Amino acid sequence: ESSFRKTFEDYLHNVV
Amino acid sequence: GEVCPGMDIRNNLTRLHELENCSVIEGHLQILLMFKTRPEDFRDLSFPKLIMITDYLLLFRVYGLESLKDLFPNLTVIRGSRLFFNYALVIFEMVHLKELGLYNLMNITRGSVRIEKNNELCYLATIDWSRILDSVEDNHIVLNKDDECGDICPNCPATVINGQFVERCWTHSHCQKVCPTICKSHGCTAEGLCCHSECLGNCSQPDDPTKCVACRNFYLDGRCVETCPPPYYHFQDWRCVNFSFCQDLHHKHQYVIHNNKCIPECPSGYTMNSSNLLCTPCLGPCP
Ligand SMILES: *[C@@H]1O[C@H](CO[C@@H]2O[C@@H](C)[C@@H](O)[C@@H](O)[C@@H]2O)[C@@H](O)[C@H](O)[C@H]1NC(C)=O
Ligand SMILES: *[C@@H]1O[C@H](CO)[C@@H](O)[C@H](O)[C@H]1NC(C)=O
Ligand SMILES: *[C@@H]1O[C@H](CO)[C@@H](O)[C@H](O)[C@H]1NC(C)=O
Ligand SMILES: *[C@@H]1O[C@H](CO)[C@@H](O)[C@H](O)[C@H]1NC(C)=O
Repeated sequence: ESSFRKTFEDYLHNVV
Repeated sequence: GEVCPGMDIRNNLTRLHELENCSVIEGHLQILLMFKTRPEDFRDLSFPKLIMITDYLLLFRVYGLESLKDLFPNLTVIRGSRLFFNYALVIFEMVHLKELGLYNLMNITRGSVRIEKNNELCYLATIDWSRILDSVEDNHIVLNKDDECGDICPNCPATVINGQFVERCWTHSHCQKVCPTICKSHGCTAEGLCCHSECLGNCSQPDDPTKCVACRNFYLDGRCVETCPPPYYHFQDWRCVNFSFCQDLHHKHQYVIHNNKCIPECPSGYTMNSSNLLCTPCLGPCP
């Protein structure tokens, strides 16, 4: 859903 | 080959070669955020021993990967024991992926498919997912090149589903395998002869539970069985293990025995009797 979309967005607030 | 544990591969492909000897991934497989890769890094990268994943397969932002036909040529089953939300297969923001190419994938035992926002992705309309998933109702396959692609098939077992023609192919050179209805989910040989009812997806010989590519129920000593017999325990909802295996895990979660299963922890209302790893219920409050 938007929840799936939102999971990814939020993951891209990680450090590499 | 080996049974390898669930993996989470990020940034570099270095750790991806840890899968080179796996037949089964007991857990999930996530490959993500590979911004340094190019097609040349995947031209000579293959995991032909991989037959099955017990949980889910997830691919996200993997640069240079154009097809999965060389990466996972023999992947036959994704069991979906644990899922990513409700999905057993996730292909998301795969920049360069032109086709799935999972030409040996016969069954997704639990969960749905989410293939979203793959700008170069084709060979999606050509796949009959009804042969792979019982329910395609929860599939979410949107925003791909294929929403106009010009998918071109080898010869394939084309069909009409509802009023829709579906050619049944994975790539320009690979058809989707189809078995007679009598074979159900068990698979068949090239000649159309059913695999044993304990098999799942494919077998090397018909009607023989020691010749299955994967099992419908449980696996033990090179054989597909309906349930684990004594003295074995059900493990990860696909294999039979002995007490000593469950004990070795505990001494390396600290695994416990409960209802003929070797599991990560005791359920609510139970405590773990220490001398024999056995979950016992609590008479009155749990200590
Ligand atoms: C208990 O299990 C241990 C682990 O190996 C398992 O059993 C063998 C026979 C294979 O089927 C293998 O794939 C399994 O992972 C063994 O080291 C041990 O010998 C087994 N003992 C008994 C009594 O079964
Ligand atoms: C895979 O198998 C080869 C050959 O048996 C061995 O040299 C290698 O170390 C193994 N690697 C892994 C990660 O299992
Ligand atoms: C996938 O396999 C499961 C268990 O073997 C079965 O219940 C299901 O029908 C299979 N799906 C398809 C479409 O073959
Ligand atoms: C099924 O298994 C047989 C024997 O292991 C193999 O020849 C074949 O390529 C597999 N896949 C299909 C699509 O039948």
